[PDB]
Amino acid sequence: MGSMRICIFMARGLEGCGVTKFSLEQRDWFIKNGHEVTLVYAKDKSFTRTSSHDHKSFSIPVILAKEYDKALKLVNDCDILIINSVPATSVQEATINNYKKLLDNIKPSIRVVVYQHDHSVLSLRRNLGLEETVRRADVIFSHSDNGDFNKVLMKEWYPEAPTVYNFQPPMDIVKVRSTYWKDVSEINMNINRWIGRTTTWKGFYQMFDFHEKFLKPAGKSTVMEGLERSPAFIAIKEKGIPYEYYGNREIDKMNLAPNQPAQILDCYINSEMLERMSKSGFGYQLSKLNQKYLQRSLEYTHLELGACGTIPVFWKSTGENLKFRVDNTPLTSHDSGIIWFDENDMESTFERIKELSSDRALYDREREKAYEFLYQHQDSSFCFKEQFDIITK
Amino acid sequence: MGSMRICIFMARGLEGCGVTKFSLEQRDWFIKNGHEVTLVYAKDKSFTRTSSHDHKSFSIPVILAKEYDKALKLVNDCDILIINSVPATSVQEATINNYKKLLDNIKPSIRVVVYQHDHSVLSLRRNLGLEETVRRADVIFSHSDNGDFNKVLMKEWYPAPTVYNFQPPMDIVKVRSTYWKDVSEINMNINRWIGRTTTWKGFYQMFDFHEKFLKPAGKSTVMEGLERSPAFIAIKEKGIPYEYYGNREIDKMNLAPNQPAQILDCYINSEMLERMSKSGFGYQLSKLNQKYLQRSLEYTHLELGACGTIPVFWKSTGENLKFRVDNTPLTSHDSGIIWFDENDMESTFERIKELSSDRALYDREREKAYEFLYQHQDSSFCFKEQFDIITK
DNA sequence: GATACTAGATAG
DNA sequence: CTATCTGAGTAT
Ligand SMILES: O=c1ccn([C@@H]2O[C@H](COP(=O)(O)OP(=O)(O)O)[C@@H](O)[C@H]2O)c(=O)[nH]1
Ligand SMILES: O=c1ccn([C@@H]2O[C@H](COP(=O)(O)OP(=O)(O)O)[C@@H](O)[C@H]2O)c(=O)[nH]1
Ligand SMILES: [Cl-]
Repeated sequence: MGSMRICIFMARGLEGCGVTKFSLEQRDWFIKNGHEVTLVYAKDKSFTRTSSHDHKSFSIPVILAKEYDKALKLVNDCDILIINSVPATSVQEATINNYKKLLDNIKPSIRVVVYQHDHSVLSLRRNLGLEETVRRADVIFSHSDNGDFNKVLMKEWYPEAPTVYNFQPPMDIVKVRSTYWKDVSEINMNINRWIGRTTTWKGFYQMFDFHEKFLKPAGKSTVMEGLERSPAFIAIKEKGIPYEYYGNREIDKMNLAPNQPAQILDCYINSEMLERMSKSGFGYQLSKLNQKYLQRSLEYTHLELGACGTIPVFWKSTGENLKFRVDNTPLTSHDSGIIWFDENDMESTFERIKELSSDRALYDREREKAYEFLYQHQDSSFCFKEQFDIITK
Repeated sequence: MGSMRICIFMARGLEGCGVTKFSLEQRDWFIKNGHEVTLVYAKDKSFTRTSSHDHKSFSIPVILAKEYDKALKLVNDCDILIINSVPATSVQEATINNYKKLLDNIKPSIRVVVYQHDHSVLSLRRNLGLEETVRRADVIFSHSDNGDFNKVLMKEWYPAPTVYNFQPPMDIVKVRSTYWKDVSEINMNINRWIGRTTTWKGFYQMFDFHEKFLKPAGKSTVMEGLERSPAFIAIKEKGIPYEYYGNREIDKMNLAPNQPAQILDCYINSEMLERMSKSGFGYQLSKLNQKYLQRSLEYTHLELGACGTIPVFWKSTGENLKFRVDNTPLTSHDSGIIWFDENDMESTFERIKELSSDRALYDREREKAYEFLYQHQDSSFCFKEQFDIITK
């Protein structure tokens, strides 16, 4: 096949999280493969993390609620329209109304591709127009065959077509490495860095646990990145938990020294973090996702850890519930390097951390296999090729 | 008596229901009679209806688990400590535990009054540390001499002491002078039911009614209070037609005739009484068993006749509930209330037309409602009755 | 069964 | 925490 013009549409806005990251990585790949790519997003709703990713140079903001004409032209200008998000249940009638409008005036030639990115129904039920989007769509992707998308909504709308293929949010792992990788001689093995967001399932509570019980009592330092301000702290606070908060402006005032509680950081720049991470001894990404929602998809923050040369420390459960991209075997059942964080036998998890904190050689060996495991499981070189073939089939 | 400091303590935390209403009504009566009051409540467990009543401006929350000092400072600062509830069984050790340490460190000079607002044994067991409290109480109330508390549990702990009876008093008078609209704004066709998602709050019976009569006759029905708690899976599974509006969408309530019953979950007490004082009729069929019934009505009951609407109470009930004055079955009076009979549901719909036609006969029946209820459970009569027992 | 009475997950 | 959502469990 030849070259096609792809329009990557984010109708929910640019949230600066997985959906933004995915859109971006998706952009870089079509481009890297000889394809014209525009990236449109609804500016109608504004988001906190609108600067975590570098995109202000090519993203094309539009305001459904007024610039309908502008939007209508953009979307109708391509061979493939990829929809990664839809308006949120908080936008004004105009916005949503005009978005439903766009779905009706797409040249029937164009090939609409919907990517459902959320898992739980609590999330899906916060969308507006998702049905008009799915109906008009020609190809549909989701994270799990057993997720609330394929199982709940999909059968709701269609009491009985169409085929919802599977996908994994790819990342050009090779590139992040050749940009942030470091020499083990430069990695403070004492810095334990967790990244995610103030959402119970990303597993920030457990990080706190693992610090007050093993990390801190060993002279180690813990930095928890990405916890936006939220009432969820109300809980954290008088739940009896010490920590120190830093605005992304106070990042240089963190106490990365011993016998110090959890150093927090509300929001961050992908790149800035990767850098910080690359010189970190152990990154922790502890999403404890429900098994109904897991299949082949690791989150971007899983990919970034192994990507920049730090020992990945993911949630044991998740590794058990995810199947490798090649042989389709469990993740936990591989010599990846991945220190599987054991919520129960934590002590055991801490032992493997100390075993590598002192053996620099072992380290490199563990992170090399980890880099390669993940690279093999969900790198953009494979995942987008697997998807593109589905779309163009 | 004179002037004393009162500390109304809600150990289970603010549940926003009757027990939460009782405390506020109690606080209002004490203050009104000039007694310094402070309303403490254990934050160790949050409940959804924490907005039903306004209290955010005075109530004082406490974390029994991490702020024990603060707690003990609060209960020992008063002459009479009133405990209306205890911690739940779902709480963590540090709570139930510190709650007890409290009970044991309460000055011996403070008079501890305990109000047991529960009925069944289930309920009388879904609480922790009750025994420690009852044992510490200088005074103990309950809703019925023939309940599970006096019979089952009391005899259990004490095979000494006395358990006086009481009623949950409300300022019927204060709620009139604010919501009691003019019979020229009372949309006779509206039928509002109050209570919550539990079989004995007669909600199943409502639906039936809006079906065998209300819906037919072109009327409309709204039932406020139905929370989508697990008890709701019963409504859905029994397949009943209803439309569910929250409080941000109370407006979009299709009020027009020929409609299913309009359900509204956890509502505001001030808003409810409002609409209810502009509504044709107020239903409340608390079909509570008799053993638990003795003289106590529910605030949902006393709030209907209070906002000048036509009170529809579950017949069975009024028959077991004795009148505060002569102690005679309620129902045998000219209460001005419709004794909703699940059996002769039509007869009930009759007295409803009979009174929803003559907009002059309606205004004269609700005037018997208010007075009869005022004489049975008003703050001035009851809290004076309770203050005496407490101070004896 | 009949009948009566009664919370874990997650997004913002 | 507060809000929207979903679909049994308990006891006799
Ligand atoms: O404050 C933040 C939060 C997240 N991210 C990045 O946004 C992506 C989020 O992807 P993932 O799917 O792991 O997170 P989720 O979208 O599920 O929140 C990752 O590249 C993060 O490093 C960021 O740059 N700053
Ligand atoms: O969603 C609700 C439910 C109830 N109530 C009020 O809470 C009290 C409940 O008293 P009652 O004893 O009738 O009910 P229960 O205590 O059994 O919940 C009454 O004043 C109701 O008006 C309220 O404000 N909002
Ligand atoms: Cl994603």
